[PDB]
Amino acid sequence: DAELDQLLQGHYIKGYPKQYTYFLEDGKVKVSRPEGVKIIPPQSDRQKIVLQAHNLAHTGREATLLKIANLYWWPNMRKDVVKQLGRCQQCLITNASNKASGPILRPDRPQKPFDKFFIDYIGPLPPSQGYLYVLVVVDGMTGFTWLYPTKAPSTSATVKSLNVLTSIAIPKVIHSDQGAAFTSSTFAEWAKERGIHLEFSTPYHPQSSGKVERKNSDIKRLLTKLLVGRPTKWYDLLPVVQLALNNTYSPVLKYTPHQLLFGIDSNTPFANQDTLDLTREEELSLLQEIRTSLYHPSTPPASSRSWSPVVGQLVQERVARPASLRPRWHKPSTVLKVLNPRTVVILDHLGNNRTVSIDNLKPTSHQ
Amino acid sequence: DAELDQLLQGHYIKGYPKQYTYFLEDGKVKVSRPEGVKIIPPQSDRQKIVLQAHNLAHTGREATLLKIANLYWWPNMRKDVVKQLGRCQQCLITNASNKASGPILRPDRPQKPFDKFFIDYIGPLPPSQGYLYVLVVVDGMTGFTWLYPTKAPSTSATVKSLNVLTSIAIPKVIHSDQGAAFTSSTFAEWAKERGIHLEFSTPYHPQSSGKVERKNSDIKRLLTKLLVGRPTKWYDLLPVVQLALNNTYSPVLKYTPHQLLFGIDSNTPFANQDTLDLTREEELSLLQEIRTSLYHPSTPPASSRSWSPVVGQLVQERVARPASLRPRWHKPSTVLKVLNPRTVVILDHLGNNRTVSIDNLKPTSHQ
Amino acid sequence: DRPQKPFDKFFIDYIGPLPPSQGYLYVLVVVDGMTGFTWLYPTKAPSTSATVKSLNVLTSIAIPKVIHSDQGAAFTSSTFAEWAKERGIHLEFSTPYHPQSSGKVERKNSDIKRLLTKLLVGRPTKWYDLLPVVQLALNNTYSPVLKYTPHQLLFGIDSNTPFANQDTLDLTREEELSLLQE
Amino acid sequence: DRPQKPFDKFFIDYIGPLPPSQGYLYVLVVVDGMTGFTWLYPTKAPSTSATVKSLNVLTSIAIPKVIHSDQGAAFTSSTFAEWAKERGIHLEFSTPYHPQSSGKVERKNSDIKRLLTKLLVGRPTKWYDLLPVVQLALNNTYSPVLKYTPHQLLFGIDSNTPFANQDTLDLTREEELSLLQE
DNA sequence: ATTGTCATGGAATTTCGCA
DNA sequence: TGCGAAATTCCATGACA
DNA sequence: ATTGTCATGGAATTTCGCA
DNA sequence: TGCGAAATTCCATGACA
Ligand SMILES: COC(=O)CNc1c(C(=O)NCc2ccc(F)cc2F)c(=O)n(O)c2nc(OC)ccc12
Ligand SMILES: COC(=O)CNc1c(C(=O)NCc2ccc(F)cc2F)c(=O)n(O)c2nc(OC)ccc12
Ligand SMILES: [Mg+2]
Ligand SMILES: [Mg+2]
Ligand SMILES: [Mg+2]
Ligand SMILES: [Mg+2]
Ligand SMILES: [Mg+2]
Ligand SMILES: [Mg+2]
Ligand SMILES: [Zn+2]
Ligand SMILES: [Zn+2]
Repeated sequence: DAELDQLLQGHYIKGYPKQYTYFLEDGKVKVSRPEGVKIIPPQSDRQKIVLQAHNLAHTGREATLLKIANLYWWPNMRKDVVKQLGRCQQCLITNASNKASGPILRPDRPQKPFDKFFIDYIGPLPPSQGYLYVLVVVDGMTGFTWLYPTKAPSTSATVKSLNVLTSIAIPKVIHSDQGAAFTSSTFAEWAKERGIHLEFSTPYHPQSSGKVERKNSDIKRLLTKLLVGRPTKWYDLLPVVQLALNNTYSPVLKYTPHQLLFGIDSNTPFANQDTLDLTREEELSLLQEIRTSLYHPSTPPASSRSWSPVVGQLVQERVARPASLRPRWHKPSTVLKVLNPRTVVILDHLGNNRTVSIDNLKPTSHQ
Repeated sequence: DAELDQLLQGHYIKGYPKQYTYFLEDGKVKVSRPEGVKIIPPQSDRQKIVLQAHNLAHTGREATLLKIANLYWWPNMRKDVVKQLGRCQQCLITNASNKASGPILRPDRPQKPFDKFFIDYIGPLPPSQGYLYVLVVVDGMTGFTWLYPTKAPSTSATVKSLNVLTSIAIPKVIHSDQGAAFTSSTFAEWAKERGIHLEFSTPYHPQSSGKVERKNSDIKRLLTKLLVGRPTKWYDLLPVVQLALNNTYSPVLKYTPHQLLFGIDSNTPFANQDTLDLTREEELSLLQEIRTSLYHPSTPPASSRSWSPVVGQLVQERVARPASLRPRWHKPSTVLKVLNPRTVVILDHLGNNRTVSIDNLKPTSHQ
Repeated sequence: DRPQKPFDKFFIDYIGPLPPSQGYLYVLVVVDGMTGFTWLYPTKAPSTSATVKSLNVLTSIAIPKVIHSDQGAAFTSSTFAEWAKERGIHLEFSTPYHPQSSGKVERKNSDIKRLLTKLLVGRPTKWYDLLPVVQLALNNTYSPVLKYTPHQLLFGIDSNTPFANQDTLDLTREEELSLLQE
Repeated sequence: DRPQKPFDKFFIDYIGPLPPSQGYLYVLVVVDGMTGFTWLYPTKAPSTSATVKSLNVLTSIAIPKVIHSDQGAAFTSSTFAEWAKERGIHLEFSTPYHPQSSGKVERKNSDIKRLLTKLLVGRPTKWYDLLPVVQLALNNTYSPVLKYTPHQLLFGIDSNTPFANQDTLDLTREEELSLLQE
């Protein structure tokens, strides 16, 4: 009000260009701008104006400004608009992101077989012999896969299946998603008893189990092909599919998972016989060099508008199962540590520490 | 067999390079190739070999060849491999495509208001006053939107809602997806009685209703924001949201849907007053030029490996609701007519004519 | 003075009581003063509740600066006053027993009453279904003064339902006899 | 002559009948002839049905060129013959009453019978749960002749469960007394 | 406290068979 | 030393609730 | 017989206020 | 005739079962 009073008499105030005629009409300070005559409201009223304009349809920067510009003008209007957008809790938790996640990591392939198992459940499937699910265990180095039909994605069926698997070898690390079968204390004790380290995906990020998920694709695809024009009796096919995929060439590797695991084909059809004149010790020597020379993909180029997490940044976690007409994002939280360019620890909306993938994060807009 | 007999004595046969020693061992014609000694099977046995190798895991080109190459060699092995892949019905209907759809069309914005309505249902939503669905009617030219709460996405609720809407004006064309509410004969008679042409999206292609679907996004987004920390009583908010969105600026157009429809804001907050000194006839003149100068997007660049439909091409329609462990694609069908680079008529798997979007088509591999 | 514009003034009034049609007895008539555009809302009573219920539909499409009406009880109530104040609508009343509006609006309301009468006869209880086609006819009637229909003046375009076949708007000799019996 | 390789020959035989453990009475022993790698499958009978059921699990991981066994009824049946023919497995039998296999395999089967005995005492009905840890021990036992464990020879890597603490494999004086009572 | 993956089939590129 | 063709590699595309 | 769309907020670009 | 800053435009991103 005092700021605008000095403007009417013609005195200069920083932010208000001097080349315009600021006059008074109907008790309101007005300016004759190119777009027309706009009302210059006192500083003390501008916050309420930006709020009334924003709250009509909770519009973003430009759609809110265009409303205000219809009636008002003042220095740096968008600055006051953006200030409100960053304080509007409903917009922060309901709006989508417009910045993509940084480019994916391609973690190093495990050096040896049994260094890391990836496990996951497929299902529910059509009932077959009373069974509904398939426990899928993929060795990370070799791609070699074990298939177990279960009646539930339960810890008890996981333990029963892995006790049979670990008859052959114990893995260093088992990786799974955060499903109930794998996060239970009963499963943790099972793994601790055998010296196995349990490694979990970040929540709601199946890419992290991509090794097994991708194999799930091949399993369902082969099952589908074998079941065409037949009732879906997939129980008796799991052994067939397991053998078939474990002996299937990966065109980019030029090897089957069986070969990466054993260094020699068994008595399967079209068994490779190149190492027939080598001894087993010479064969294993060639196997050790093959395992180390396998193709490894590199991180792809970042998309043009990607974001990478910074310690201290305000970020928002995606709501897991958002109800109808409910926000898709949690309230803002702070990045505590950056484990890698795609994984962070945040100070959760409940106050807890949470390790999340940035694919389930957006950076809070307007800082 | 006779072809291979002349090879053993050293006579040249086209396809078999002369610089190799073709010998006989254990009743099998063999060749000493760089990779090792391979068996050259007679022509009459090669089809069965390619089939046995392919059928292990129904592998594609390279993974099948790598199996055969373990034991056999013959001229142009991949040619025989690809020939089988194009005859394997299970692979054709189960495998994914590796060719993207051609770039999307950006159909011209309707010239006038009421030239084309786009309509669709939102729901089911949380019960509000007994209502579960929202009929959304978007005028194509203006974006101006009418909202009607219904208890079902039914024809009867559609007719009741549109009889109220058409009190203001009758549209030339109503566009909808192929939902039950809109494809019923009862709805067709309703539209024929009023001189309205019913235009339907291709099946299972919500992009075709993108005008309304995109507005559904704004409606749910605003409803969500208004309902934060409240029970989801959205019935009383539909009028509020309808008014709010119809008076919201589109930053790229610089106009609200209300303005594109009426050429002047009503007594809503922050009503634009630029045309206050013009007469209504001068105002409508400016409106007619605004409607014609609106921003129109252009077709984006095609992705590097896109396909475009050709009359006569073998293509496959995506299965609508594929059961578990069942193929995702129908048997091959022929393109009858290319309506536009993204829409075709095909000779359906049932023998009928079907108008489908190419987003629900893949070109049949291996011709 | 600023030229007249749509949404500058809405003229509202009740027509009724009419014969019951699907439970409705009255018609709330809303005419835009500049375009002559007409909205018809069927109500069950000439009450503030019914008026607010029907105007809430209309004011979710466009809000007038001024609503004009007579001193009818539904429009002079404190409830309807609070309703208008909440939407920034100024209420303007005509003098009691001196109903004045506008030549264009006066003639428009004549057309509405005469058009309703013409289709009330022969089916006095089926007018609720006919309100849509009545508004279309009213809003696509050529205006001799402005040389544009209300539709053209409101939307700046021609209409997909031009009404070149004008009703007689008078009762034929057979409709006068079947009306004197009702 | 081609060097010996894994999957060239599987030696199979039944151990039992044992005390019942969770409904199982026999153990089908499968030893790879080259690596000495051992698989143990609990069965309910030394039948062709039980043998096919257990070998179907194993042959979904790796198929041997040859299966060697004695003239036991389960292995000489026409059903088991058809089973082997369908998988391209050649069946090779030792002479009746002249059971011959291989020094490495003979010694391996000795270790299995002695290891089973050592853990049968004190808990003769809880061996079904112990079969996993028995196979691990067997397959990570250092081979004095090849100077590699069966695990190392089959996978070309060291194991995450090395068994440097070898059991006595003989019955202690207290285990001999508690066995003569059973 | 953790991280995408890889079969696929046209296209791009390299290698082969011959001179 | 270079050509046409076959063979191999490349890699975008899509799907693993 | 048909066809994606557009609010969003950082970034890129243009325009403004002043000289 | 050009600078710093504000204002406007651009546009990738994502979601509409
Ligand atoms: C974000 O996706 C989700 O909400 C997670 N959905 C699951 C998925 C899932 O979304 N799979 C689809 C999928 C999508 C992208 C991808 F890169 C891999 C993938 F498998 C899953 O595969 N598994 O195995 C799950 N297992 C669970 O254990 C209880 C729980 C959820 C999933
Ligand atoms: C391919 O997607 C589908 O299967 C279709 N799903 C619907 C969708 C649907 O998938 N919506 C999501 C969606 C996805 C992409 C897109 F570009 C727009 C869009 F709305 C829909 O919006 N409506 O309105 C439907 N209405 C129906 O009427 C009965 C039936 C289905 C849908
Ligand atoms: Mg899972
Ligand atoms: Mg999964
Ligand atoms: Mg729909
Ligand atoms: Mg929809
Ligand atoms: Mg009255
Ligand atoms: Mg025996
Ligand atoms: Zn907001
Ligand atoms: Zn196939």
